[PDB]
Amino acid sequence: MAFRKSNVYLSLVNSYIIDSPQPSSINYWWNMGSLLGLCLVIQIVTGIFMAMHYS
Amino acid sequence: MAFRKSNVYLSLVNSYIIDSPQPSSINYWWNMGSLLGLCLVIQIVTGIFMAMHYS
Amino acid sequence: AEVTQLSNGIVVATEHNPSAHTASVGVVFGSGAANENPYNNGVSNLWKNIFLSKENSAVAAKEGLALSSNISRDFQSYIVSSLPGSTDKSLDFLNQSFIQQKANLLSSSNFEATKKSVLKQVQDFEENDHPNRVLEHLHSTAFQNTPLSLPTRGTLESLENLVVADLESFANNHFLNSNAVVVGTGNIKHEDLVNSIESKNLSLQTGTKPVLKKKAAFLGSEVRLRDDTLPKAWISLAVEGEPVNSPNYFVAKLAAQIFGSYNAFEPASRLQGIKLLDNIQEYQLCDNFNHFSLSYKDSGLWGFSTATRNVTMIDDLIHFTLKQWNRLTISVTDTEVERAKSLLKLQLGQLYESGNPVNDANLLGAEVLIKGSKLSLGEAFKKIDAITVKDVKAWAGKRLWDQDIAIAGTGQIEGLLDYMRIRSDMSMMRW
Amino acid sequence: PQSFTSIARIGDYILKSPVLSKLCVPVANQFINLAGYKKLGLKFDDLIAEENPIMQTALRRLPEDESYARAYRIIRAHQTELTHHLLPRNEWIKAQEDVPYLLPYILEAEAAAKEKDELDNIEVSK
Amino acid sequence: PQSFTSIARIGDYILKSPVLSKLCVPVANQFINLAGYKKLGLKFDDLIAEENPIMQTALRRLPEDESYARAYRIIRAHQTELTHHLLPRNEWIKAQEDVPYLLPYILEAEAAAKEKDELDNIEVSK
Amino acid sequence: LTVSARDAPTKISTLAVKVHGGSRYATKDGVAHLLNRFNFQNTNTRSALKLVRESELLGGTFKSTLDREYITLKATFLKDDLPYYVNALADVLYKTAFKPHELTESVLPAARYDYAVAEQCPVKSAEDQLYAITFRKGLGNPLLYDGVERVSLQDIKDFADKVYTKENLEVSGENVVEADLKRFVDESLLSTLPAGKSLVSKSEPKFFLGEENRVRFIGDSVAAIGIPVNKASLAQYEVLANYLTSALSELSGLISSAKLDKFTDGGLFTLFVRDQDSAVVSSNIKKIVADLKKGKDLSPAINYTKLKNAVQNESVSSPIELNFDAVKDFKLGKFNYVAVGDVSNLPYLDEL
Amino acid sequence: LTVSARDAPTKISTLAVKVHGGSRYATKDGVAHLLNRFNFQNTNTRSALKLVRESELLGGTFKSTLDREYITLKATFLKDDLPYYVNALADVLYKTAFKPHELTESVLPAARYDYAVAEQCPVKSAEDQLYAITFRKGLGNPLLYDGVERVSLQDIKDFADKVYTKENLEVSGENVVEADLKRFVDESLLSTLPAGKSLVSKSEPKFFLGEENRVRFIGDSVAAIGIPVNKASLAQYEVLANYLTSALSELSGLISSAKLDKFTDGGLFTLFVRDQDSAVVSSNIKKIVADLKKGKDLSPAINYTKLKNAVQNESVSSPIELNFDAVKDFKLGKFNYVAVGDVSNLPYLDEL
Ligand SMILES: CCCCCCCCCCC(=O)OC[C@H](COP(=O)(O)OC[C@H](O)COP(=O)(O)OC[C@@H](COC(=O)CC)OC(=O)CCC)OC(=O)CCCCCCCC
Ligand code: HEM
Ligand code: HEM
Ligand SMILES: COc1c(O)c(C)c(C/C=C(/C)CC/C=C(\C)CC/C=C(/C)CC/C=C(/C)CC/C=C(\C)CCC=C(C)C)c(O)c1OC
Ligand SMILES: COc1c(O)c(C)c(C/C=C(\C)CC/C=C(\C)CC/C=C(/C)CC/C=C(/C)CC/C=C(\C)CCC=C(C)C)c(O)c1OC
Ligand SMILES: CCCCCCCCCCCCCCCCCC(=O)O[C@H](COC(=O)CCCCCC)COP(=O)(O)OCCN
Ligand SMILES: CCCCCCCCCCCCCCCCCC(=O)O[C@H](COC(=O)CCCCCC)COP(=O)(O)OCCN
Repeated sequence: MAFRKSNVYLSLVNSYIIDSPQPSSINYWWNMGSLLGLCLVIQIVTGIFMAMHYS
Repeated sequence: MAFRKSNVYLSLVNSYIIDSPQPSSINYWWNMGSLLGLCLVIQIVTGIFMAMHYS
Repeated sequence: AEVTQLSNGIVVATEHNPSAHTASVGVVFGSGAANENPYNNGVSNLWKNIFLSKENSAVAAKEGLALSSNISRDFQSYIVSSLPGSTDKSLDFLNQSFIQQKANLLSSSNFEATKKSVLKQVQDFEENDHPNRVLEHLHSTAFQNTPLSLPTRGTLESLENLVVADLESFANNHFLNSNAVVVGTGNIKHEDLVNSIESKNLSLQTGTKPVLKKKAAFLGSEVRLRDDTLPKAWISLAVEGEPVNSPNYFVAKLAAQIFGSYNAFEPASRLQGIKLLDNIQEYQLCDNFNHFSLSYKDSGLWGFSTATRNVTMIDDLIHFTLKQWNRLTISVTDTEVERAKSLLKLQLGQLYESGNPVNDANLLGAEVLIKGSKLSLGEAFKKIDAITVKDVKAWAGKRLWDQDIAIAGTGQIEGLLDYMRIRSDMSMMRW
Repeated sequence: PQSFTSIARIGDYILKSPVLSKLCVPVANQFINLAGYKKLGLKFDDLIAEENPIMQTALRRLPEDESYARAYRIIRAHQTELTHHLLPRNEWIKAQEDVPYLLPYILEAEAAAKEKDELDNIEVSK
Repeated sequence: PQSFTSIARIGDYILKSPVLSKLCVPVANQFINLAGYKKLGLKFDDLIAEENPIMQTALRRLPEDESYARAYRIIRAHQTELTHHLLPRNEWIKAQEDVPYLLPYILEAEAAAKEKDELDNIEVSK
Repeated sequence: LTVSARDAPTKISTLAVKVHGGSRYATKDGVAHLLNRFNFQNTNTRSALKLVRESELLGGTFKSTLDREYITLKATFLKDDLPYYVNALADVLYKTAFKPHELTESVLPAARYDYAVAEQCPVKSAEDQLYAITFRKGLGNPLLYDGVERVSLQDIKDFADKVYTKENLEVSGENVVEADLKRFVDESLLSTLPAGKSLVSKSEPKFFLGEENRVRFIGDSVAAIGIPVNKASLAQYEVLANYLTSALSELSGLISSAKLDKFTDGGLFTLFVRDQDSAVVSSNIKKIVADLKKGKDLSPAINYTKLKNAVQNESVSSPIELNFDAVKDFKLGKFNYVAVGDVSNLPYLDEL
Repeated sequence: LTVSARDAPTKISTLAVKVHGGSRYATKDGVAHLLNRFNFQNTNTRSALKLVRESELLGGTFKSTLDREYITLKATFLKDDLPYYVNALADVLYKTAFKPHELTESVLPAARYDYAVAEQCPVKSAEDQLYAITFRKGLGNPLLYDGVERVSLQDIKDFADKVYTKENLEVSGENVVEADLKRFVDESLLSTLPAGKSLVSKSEPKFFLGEENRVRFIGDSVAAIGIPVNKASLAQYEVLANYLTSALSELSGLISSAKLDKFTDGGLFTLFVRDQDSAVVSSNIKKIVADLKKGKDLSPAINYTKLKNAVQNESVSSPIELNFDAVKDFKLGKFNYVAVGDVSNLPYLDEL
């Protein structure tokens, strides 16, 4: 089989990101969960760079 | 089947803590990995309670 | 081992073999299933069976004569076989019952009985012969809305509305001296066949067959015929290939021979020098496959067909096979080319030197109708031994690398992924 | 790791040579007695690591009667070791019983993997 | 959720009653036309949620010919909805075709689950 | 050791070694089928992988076949490479390895596949039964291995020593220079094989008439008859077979198959009726037997049989049955019968 | 409608309904086996679950059995609860539901299990074959359903209407007051069944002698013989069966089984020889037949047979074969034969 399916760590990426079966009819209202994950990355990264200068 | 095997979250506890097959002959040198996990909990908890008073 | 052609208004080809025990004589026409329309599709398959019906085969059996026929996309055949000292009787039967009189054959009773049997043949084919009906469906999605899409047996719906008038119309338009070749194989001399023909006069019709409005064109597409109750999945996949009378005719055949054919249950077939087999055998993703390179007058196809019981790992089978194809552009070795050279010679050396004169006649008549002449087997070998690695890489870079595909499948094909994830595997990204 | 084909090539050279065998064999015998795997009831071929394809192949080709005994020696040794005792001295493997019962199956599987693998990377003449 | 046994008990009471049926039926018909599931080519029993054991049982007991047609109506409706179109008006489900084809299989599986459950918690006399 | 060859101007050659080692000489049920699957495995001097790879680069392939009288080892190749394939077939007959892991991994799973494929065909089942009730322990032995009798590796190795003997062989070539084939054969290892003896019996076999067997089976139904044939009556039954399938016959549409199997000490005529409805099978087979018992003239099918016989005898040494001149007439005597399928609705022997 | 009962001072009662609806009356192969598995399923008035739960609290169970002549519906219960079980068996014969999901979920998987269990026993295979070659389409019909003939739900429902008819029934009770059983039966629903007719033939059956059959099988080997018996010769063969298994015989150690099956229009004597080595099976069966063809005196086994017959006829209406007085002598005439297993090493009929 393919490496993306055999490796312990990439197997989880493949099953969640690459080969995951999705219904054919989902609309753009199903895209908000992706955005909330980018939001959490924006806040954690911007906050750690400010904490270097905060008292 | 038992609830500890059917639930999404307890199934992981059962497979890692309860029903995990272990060799019959392992000695006390195989106990250090458990201690390193308690160590990390001691340091994170004690450190957060001090950070409340640190400048 | 040489063929001899003459012309009198009637083309006469012959491959004499003095050490054979039979002789075959027939007529080949240059019209097939790619010379009819969606309304009269199957009229040629019904012409074949009128030739092979009882009262015509009885009349031949009383004289010691056997009959045969074949329908393809570019040509049709009507052949008579006999013992070597009985060839003038073969020509007479072919004259009387076929070219001159046929009101005996197109009667009202013989036509209905023939139509009943042919409908049962086609209905049986569509319910039980899965590898062959998927390859016919491949032709119909690749060349849709074009003459090279129509099935050779006909379709059960178009075959029901045929009458004798459809047969007579098709005969007047295509069974013509300008569109015909008279053949002779086995223990038969060219001069004797020429002499026997001019003793008679032997002409069918004059000529002027119709020209075909549309030319064949390839289109990337897919057709899925899902049936969850069958125990396997059957799939075929191809790209556009080479026609007959192309400069890249033998290079495409060599490239198909590199990947070859496989049977999982035969021990010696598991030991072939094919690098794809190192990937499938560890989880056993298929039972068999075969690579083809098909060629017609206007276009061609290059690809493979497979059957498998492992319905949860279809995506690994298609993926690994298409990645091996990529290597023909990048990294094909010299050993893989020298192996395919000598196995291709053995392949077509067995096709052109079998012992059956019936197969000889079909091959000879089809080649002379296109090229006017037959290329000998000693000449074809020299073209194959002159191919290099550079010729293969140049051919593959033009015909395979990032090109559109056609796909057909039936059975348990839930695990066959969408078009664009298969199309993306035709290039690597890592070159 | 090192191949058993290479281990056997070096060993056979040492053994065929008279001077080297008189000099290297007594060292090897007392290396065996100091190791102490016989005192747990094991032959040496029980100790070879089995998580690789050449060694998985050799264990399938092994007869049934020799395979059942191997499983028992391995279970008995695990139990002897969790109790931190040794076996009775009348249950120790003797020297004449410590035979290479699995080596021929290993050398046969190795020679076939090398032949296959040379054939997949051949340089052809013209 | 509410049982189809209870849904049928309330409905039958409304329908047998003349005054209530003349008052509640026209509201129910135009509730059906405003919903718009026929315009995608679906009958109502296609819409019932199927992730529960009583409903999994009813779908096994369904004949093969009715089951193949249900699968096609559901695929056709998903494709109609991702394109954001409606079907042609000559392919809409008509009223006489919108029949409860699955209700008898549901009521039979529900009545058996209640009988089994009462028998597992019985109070016995002496 | 008998050698023979015919030349031609072609490109492809063919070489064959024939051994009287088929099922009718088998010590146990299925030992000739297994031996058939051992050849072209590893040799004492080279492996089965290297043989496939070397011959592919030269342009050639190998094949082995089994029937009730012969095991045939065949090679097909390009004309110039003759001495390579002579030496390869010789080593197969001389020094095959016969290792236990080959039996477990390759040979037995292949024999299992052959059997499982054949036992889904009811016509092939009817054919074994007719061979089993007509003849008993020679021609009637089973063809394929099914496991009802245990066959070990030493049993296979003892059978090979029995049948691979210099006086039991035939070497034949198509498009081969006979003077050069004889030279390469005498210098090969199959000139060193042990001289044993031939196993062909010049007795005739013993047969039985008036037998019957029924078998239950899910699928299509079959009804078949069988007649033994001696050497003098052989041309008569060949004409009958081709007559009954040709368009000269009124009942050729009711029959599925008819043939005559030829051996050097007789033959067996067989006829088959197959259909899915079991009332069709019964109505047909009763018409076939009622009409054949009354008589048929066969002289109209003499020249049609001469054609067919010449066609199927093309690449073959041809037991010469050149006596179709004196054939006229056939009337059905006594025969055997088998039924397969829905046997509760198929006829019995003494109501035919 | 015939009723009968015998009282006792015991605690447990037993009630049985017997119907001439066994395999010898079956329209298609296996329709009586399937009907046997439909009864005690859901009724129009109560479910199969409630029947099991209600009767458990009263102390009773139900059972249904099939043989070649009878379908028997049986109940076992505590003495006082008679009218409950009379009404329960009546509703089974009257208004069984016959729903399609019961066939798919319960009945067919159970019939599949019965068949798969039986086809692993070679003695039971030999017994069906002897019934199939001796008799053909009555007593020789198959017992269990195997699927070679497709049986639908309407076929089952039409068979039930054929055999569940008031003139085809027998009601019998053990430890039951006959005067009260008659009262409860006349007021039950089985007094409302349609009056059809009895299916017993008072003709004798037609039989055949001198037949043979061989079957290949992995496992143990069997050799069996069978003789048909008319009503007048019935006491003679009963003595023979018990003689050949008793210690009065020299060859009782070579036999595995021997019995006589009794019907109201004759019987079938059967004998079996079973072993794992196939040379043992052949050496024994040839000694059995050679010794029985010469003659045996049976008068020493008259009183031993009277004991055994009284033992097995304990709870039974007993076709009275009380004529062991006139039995002396038996000599083997003609018979049928079957072989199962390694049939390449088992004897043939005309060498016994
Ligand atoms: C920093 C603090 C961290 C806390 C824990 C550290 C523990 C690490 C010690 C190293 C180790 O884990 O291996 C110890 C090893 C013995 O392991 P073994 O399984 O082979 O023998 C099981 C025993 O026989 C049965 O012991 P049993 O289970 O029967 O009784 C328990 C024993 C408690 O012993 C322990 O806690 C082990 C740490 O009860 C008593 O001792 C009674 C006296 C009050 O002993 C040796 O092989 C050599 C030991 C000397 C070298 C130690 C130097 C380390 C720097
Ligand atoms: C879910 C993630 C977070 C949320 C929703 C959040 C929210 C906020 C908000 C609402 C403020 C006040 C904004 C204002 O100035 O008006 C704030 C301030 C602040 N946050 Fe966070 N925060 C998040 C994560 C973090 C993390 C991980 C850190 C440190 C590593 C951090 C560090 C700070 C600091 C230093 C300030 C000081 C005031 C400023 O710089 O604006 N934040 N945060
Ligand atoms: C792997 C976990 C950690 C390790 C190994 C570690 C290590 C240390 C060490 C060696 C010191 C200096 C000790 C000294 O005073 O001599 C220190 C100081 C300190 N650490 Fe951590 N630390 C860990 C986690 C944390 C976390 C998670 C926090 C905050 C939430 C924290 C907060 C502090 C603070 C406030 C000090 C100030 C000096 C003191 O209070 O001793 N530590 N740490
Ligand atoms: C329907 O199916 C879906 C699906 O549709 C989608 C969109 C996703 C993808 C969507 C997600 C929401 C998953 C994404 C994951 C998260 C949101 C968790 C993020 C967790 C964190 C711990 C984020 C922290 C990020 C860091 C970069 C921390 C490190 C900080 C650094 C490097 C800055 C400080 C460093 C220096 C040197 C100053 C799915 O996983 C999925 O499942 C099958
Ligand atoms: C071999 O089998 C084993 C095994 O042997 C062992 C030992 C373990 C056990 C565990 C480990 C080896 C390590 C795993 C440990 C972690 C991932 C540690 C995470 C650590 C933390 C410290 C999380 C802390 C989070 C908090 C919210 C606490 C911090 C602060 C608080 C509560 C202050 C706030 C309070 C108030 C009142 C405001 C296994 O899991 C295991 O399975 C494989
Ligand atoms: C949910 C929270 C935690 C779980 C996180 C899961 C998702 C994380 C995504 C990780 C990205 C991929 C990481 C590396 C993938 C390749 C690993 C590999 O090749 O395995 C090893 C190399 O070993 C390593 O060095 C691991 C380094 C880990 C790097 C830490 C980030 C070789 O590959 P291996 O043979 O083991 O794979 C088996 C398939 N045949
Ligand atoms: C996140 C770190 C990465 C590693 C994974 C972490 C896994 C460790 C988790 C530790 C165990 C937590 C105990 C869960 C208790 C059982 C949950 C349960 O009852 O499931 C649900 C109810 O749970 C809830 O409503 C919310 C639970 C929130 C828990 C937040 C801690 C019961 O529902 P159900 O019976 O269907 O079981 C699920 C079957 N898949």
